[PDB]
Amino acid sequence: GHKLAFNFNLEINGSDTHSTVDVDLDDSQIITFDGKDIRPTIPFMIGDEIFLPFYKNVFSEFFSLFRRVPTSTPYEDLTYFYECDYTDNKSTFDQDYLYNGEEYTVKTQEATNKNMWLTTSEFRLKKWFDGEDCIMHLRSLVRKMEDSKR
Amino acid sequence: SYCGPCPKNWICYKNNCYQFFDESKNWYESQASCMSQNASLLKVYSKEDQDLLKLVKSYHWMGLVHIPTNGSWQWEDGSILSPNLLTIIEMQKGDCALYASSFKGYIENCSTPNTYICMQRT
Amino acid sequence: ESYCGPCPKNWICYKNNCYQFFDESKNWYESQASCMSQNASLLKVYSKEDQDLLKLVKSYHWMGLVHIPTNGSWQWEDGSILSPNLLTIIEMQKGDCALYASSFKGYIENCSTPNTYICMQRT
Repeated sequence: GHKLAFNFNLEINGSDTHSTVDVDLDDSQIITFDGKDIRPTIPFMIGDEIFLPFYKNVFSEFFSLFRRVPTSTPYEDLTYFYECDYTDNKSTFDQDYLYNGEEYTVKTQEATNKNMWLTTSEFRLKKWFDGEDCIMHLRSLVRKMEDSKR
Repeated sequence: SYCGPCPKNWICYKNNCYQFFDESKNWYESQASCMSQNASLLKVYSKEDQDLLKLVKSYHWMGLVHIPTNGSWQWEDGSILSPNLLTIIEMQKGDCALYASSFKGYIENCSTPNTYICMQRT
Repeated sequence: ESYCGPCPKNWICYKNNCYQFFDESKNWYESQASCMSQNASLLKVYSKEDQDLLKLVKSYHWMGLVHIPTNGSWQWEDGSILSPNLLTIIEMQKGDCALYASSFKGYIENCSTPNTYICMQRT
């Protein structure tokens, strides 16, 4: 089978912040995004004019839609992992939320970056890119990868 | 036969007119926009008559508002949100709701700019 | 205020074109026969302005594109030409049919694979 994974990371360490996304096809990175620019990291993605520009928009909006509140807390690392899997013509999905590297799933009452991240990450990703899209992208990307002259 | 009358170039479907405005506005300027065209924000009342709402991408302001004091969601026309129509999902602390398919409402801060859907019956 | 149509009463009318979405999945041929059975055809994309709201369409649906094995070109089932720069055709599964999806994209798919479909009436 095949899987397409998106790993969103927002690292707030004191005064500087880093926004990054990694796109992995079958546990191999094919695209990366540094908060500003997107780029291919595998030969078969070079020159792509369909997925790169689409992801650049989805990724930028993912972060710019997150209403992070300033904190006295000096360090906050937020991760959102989203993976679709196409195996035996069956579509399955998996998603994880990490706060400082630790998985969590439970929302609390207080207004925090941790809670907002948990309740809005999937939302902010799926605005233009739902599960069915991820599967169709996955199948299209498997096609490119298998037809790679490299 | 014909569907309508509706405002020009609006969608027409089962005695309802619809338009999807891709300009981002907060809930209140969205409301003002629909009003200025003799319409209202989207009212969800029937899964069947409004089944086209099932294949709408993205998120859009509809006319649902939360009145904190009675703790209830109601449409612009004062009618209560009928049960088994919308799945309401907490997302951001707020008193307005974004429509998302299939028949979901995401709670959002009324001040947050979003695209919106206007609706006009008959 | 103006009227829209003429269209069937239970169909979506937009800029005097009529549409309906069918959530029962069928192969391309069955889908084609279904639309034909309703004095209609599978979705034809001819204008980004007149059909702009196709941008907001969720999921993937059979449209009326047909692959000519001869010159490897694409045309609509009415024989008409696919205007340039209307659809972005994406290779996915080797086949002679395409699924419409946002935004003005077409994913090549096996004609025999069941999928939902969109019917359209123009005039």
